[PDB]
Amino acid sequence: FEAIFGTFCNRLEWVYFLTSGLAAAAHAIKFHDLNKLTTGKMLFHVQVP
Amino acid sequence: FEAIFGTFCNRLEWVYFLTSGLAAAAHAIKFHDLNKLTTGKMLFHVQVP
Repeated sequence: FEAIFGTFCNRLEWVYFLTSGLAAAAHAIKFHDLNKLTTGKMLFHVQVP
Repeated sequence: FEAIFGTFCNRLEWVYFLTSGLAAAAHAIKFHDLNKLTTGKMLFHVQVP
């Protein structure tokens, strides 16, 4: 006879964005109406000494 | 729609003469401007050993 000694499968490992140290550079925010948004902007006012 | 989520202003830092290290070389006094005819004559007799 031929014998089969067990069958194995790949135990995949999971990666998350907020767990990576690269996330330190990001400030992550969820926004449900994002698909409706066209463009976003910020404005700065500077007076020099 | 279009979004604005920032307005910012520049926070100035103040500088003073008396709080600077350069002021140590000075002897700064505030006095009236009583029209002293170009008072460029300070005459000194300094004792010499």
